[PDB]
Amino acid sequence: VYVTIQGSEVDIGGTDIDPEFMNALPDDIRADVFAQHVRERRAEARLNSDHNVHSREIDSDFLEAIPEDIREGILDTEAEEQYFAPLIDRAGIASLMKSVFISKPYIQREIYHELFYRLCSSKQNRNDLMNTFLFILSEGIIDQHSLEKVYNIISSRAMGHAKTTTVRQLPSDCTPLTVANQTIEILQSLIDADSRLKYFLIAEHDNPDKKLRWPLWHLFSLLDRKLITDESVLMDLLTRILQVCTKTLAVLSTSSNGKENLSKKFHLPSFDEDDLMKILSIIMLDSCTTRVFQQTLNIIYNLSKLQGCMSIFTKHLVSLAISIMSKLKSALDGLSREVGTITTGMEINSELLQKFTLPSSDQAKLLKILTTVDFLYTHKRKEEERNVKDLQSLYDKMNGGPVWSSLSECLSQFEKSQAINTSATILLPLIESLMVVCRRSDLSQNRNTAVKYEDAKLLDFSKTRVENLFFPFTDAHKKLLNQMIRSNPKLMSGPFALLVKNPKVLDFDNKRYFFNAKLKSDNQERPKLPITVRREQVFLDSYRALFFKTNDEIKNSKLEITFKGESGVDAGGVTREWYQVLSRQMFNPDYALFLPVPSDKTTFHPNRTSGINPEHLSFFKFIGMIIGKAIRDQCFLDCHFSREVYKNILGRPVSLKDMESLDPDYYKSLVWILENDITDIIEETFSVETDDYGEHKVINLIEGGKDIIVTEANKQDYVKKVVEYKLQTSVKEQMDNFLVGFYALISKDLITIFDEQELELLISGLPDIDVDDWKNNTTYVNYTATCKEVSYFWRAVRSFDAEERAKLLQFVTGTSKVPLNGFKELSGVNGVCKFSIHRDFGSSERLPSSHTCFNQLNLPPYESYETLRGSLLLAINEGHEGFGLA
Repeated sequence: VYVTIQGSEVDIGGTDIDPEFMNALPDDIRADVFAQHVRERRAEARLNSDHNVHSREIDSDFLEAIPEDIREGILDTEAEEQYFAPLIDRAGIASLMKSVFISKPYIQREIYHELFYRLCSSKQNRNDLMNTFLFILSEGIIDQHSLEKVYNIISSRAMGHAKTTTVRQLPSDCTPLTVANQTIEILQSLIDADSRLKYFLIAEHDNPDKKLRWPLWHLFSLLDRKLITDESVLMDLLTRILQVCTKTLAVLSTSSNGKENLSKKFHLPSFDEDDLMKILSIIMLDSCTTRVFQQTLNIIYNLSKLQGCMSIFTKHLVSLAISIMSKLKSALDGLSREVGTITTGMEINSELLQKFTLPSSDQAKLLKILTTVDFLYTHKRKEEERNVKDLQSLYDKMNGGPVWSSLSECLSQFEKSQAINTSATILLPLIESLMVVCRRSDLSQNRNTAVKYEDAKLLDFSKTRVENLFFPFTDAHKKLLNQMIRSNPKLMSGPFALLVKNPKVLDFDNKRYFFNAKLKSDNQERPKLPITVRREQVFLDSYRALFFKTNDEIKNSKLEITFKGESGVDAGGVTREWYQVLSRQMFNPDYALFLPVPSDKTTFHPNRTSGINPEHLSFFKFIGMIIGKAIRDQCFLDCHFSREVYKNILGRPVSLKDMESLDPDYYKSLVWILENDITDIIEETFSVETDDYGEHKVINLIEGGKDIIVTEANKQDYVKKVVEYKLQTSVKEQMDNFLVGFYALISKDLITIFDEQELELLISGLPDIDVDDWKNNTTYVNYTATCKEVSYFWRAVRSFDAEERAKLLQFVTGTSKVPLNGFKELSGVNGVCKFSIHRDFGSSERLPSSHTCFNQLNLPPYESYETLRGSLLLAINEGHEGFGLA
């Protein structure tokens, strides 16, 4: 029956106004908007005849009890329509308005602000203050000769004589700049502190220009004056004004939808092409700071909420960027040449480096344009309403392909130069520009290709589109992007935040550092949770000590343990030995919660019947969160788990190569089932024999596991499931608490960034290798140690860093570490083996492989050191769909 207007109660049933279009307001704009209608239609009831009864003077009940502001808004205004009347005459305003020519410091200006505010509450003065301000801003500050003209038109009116005389001179220090600064400060203060000036600005006034009709366009002419657009202080306030006068202009249109009296009554302004272009021009101004940029973005969004604006804004942005992108192509090309001929000692011509460093460069302009498009098609759209396909279209019409290719060519030169100014950061605003073109993209399953090899070094991104630019580019400039993050690691918390979506590119060391600070360093002030273990009881002496304690406090509290095994709590190797060997007892076969992996005794594994342990649930959860503490806190708990374990730790589908070192004969048969020897000759029903103390019930792996048979057609799925079961469902649920203990310690969303070998080298201290020990504790199959590809293959080994070589070792040794003595104790599946470089020509130019089941390795004879290097790097790094899967 009633509708609340700022908190009051009026029976709208007995009122003309429809609330459905008012409720949309946040109960704030409703107050003033209602008052506008109240007073206008009350005057209509006063003068215009033939009125209906719904209004009824909106009742005395809603005049005497309606908020006093509205009462005074109607009554006092009604009493003053023809006692709180205008304080000063019109000429007073002129005399007062001369203050703006009295250039003064701050503080002194405040008195003017409160006085001018108090001069409101009077349609006479308010409509006089605004006009005078617009007069000064639009017809006085252009020449300092027009300033004198308006000053004489102002001072003359202060005396009542609107006749002009006396040629009054200015203080001779007053500059259009100072008048503008003071006037805009005052205007902003009024618009912000007091309402009812917004509506005056937007609403038509009726004394085709549109200026005399709409006050707002007086401020839009300020956006084409070099006097204004060359100052970062006047632009800031001139944009803070429009960010408010535009917000309201948007809300009204949205709320109306149906009944739009305001659109039909105030005649809400209509924006043409040029008007929106003036607003957009701000982002291309040299004076556009970060603040001016945010306010301009808000103004753009608000105007976009209007009709016929979105398309205009998009078209203008596209044209702007296309205009810009021609200069960037030229500026980059000159740089690409210069950087290639800088040799040593010399530096880039400062003029060519000044077009990439100054805050008013084009790269910043391109970044601002692209950030504006992102804002437009992202700001408050819920991530599902986004027409990212349409968004990409916009980026495709910019023909920025050349710029991206020039950028790639430019970056390649830095990677291959000895320069002082190399400092690719100068192109950082350009690199981040590419990361706005792709931030909202899908970038999913385009990474999942692999197989490809050393097809880069000539890629042109001229027409690669937007969905096929991220990965090809980042992959290409991996080294440069990793060297840029190693100096400013905050790039990952900002411009390079998008790189989280291509973790394959982030090297290990940067990955580790990003991981720790984000997660670990956040938690400090850790309390004490000591535990007193024995040096032999160790595992149980710790576990049973807590055995049910809070999963949060345990990790968020320091472990100052005072263990009885020896003397000491920390500070001297006593606490780290606890961490060091605790998991050594978790593997303890007596507990039977782990298994020396069938391949290697050195390597452990949860054990197919890991739950067989009388106490397994609280013995794995221990293991899980134990790793988390060490990983979070520090040190290592050396194990070897298994590749699928890490994959399961990262919740990712597993490979078959795992079976190679998990059950050799099983793999030789499972591989035999997939290929090698399968013509339904393997036969045997589907599903996997489900051991129960020797009782094989061959559970239906899939619903109809036994129902299906292992035939040539179904061989692939059968083996996939068997390996999956033997690798995951063999331990199925028992690992779950192992995952909860860890995942509670180290959240999954900050482990997904790592991958397999990286996670291991994190968990286990990164190893170091001896090349010479990789020359004697080795085996050269069908290949001389200096035949051709083997030699510069050793060169490739040399050129790799620790993180890469450890993978190379882990690409032949299964899951890392060195068996001591210099590889001589090559602990194969039987327990003794030797590194084996099997030629295995097999399309000698294709990617290599290996079988750590035998400490084996495949070396397709390539021809080129570069191609071999690339294939080797891809393979060792690769963990999915290459070395992983099949």
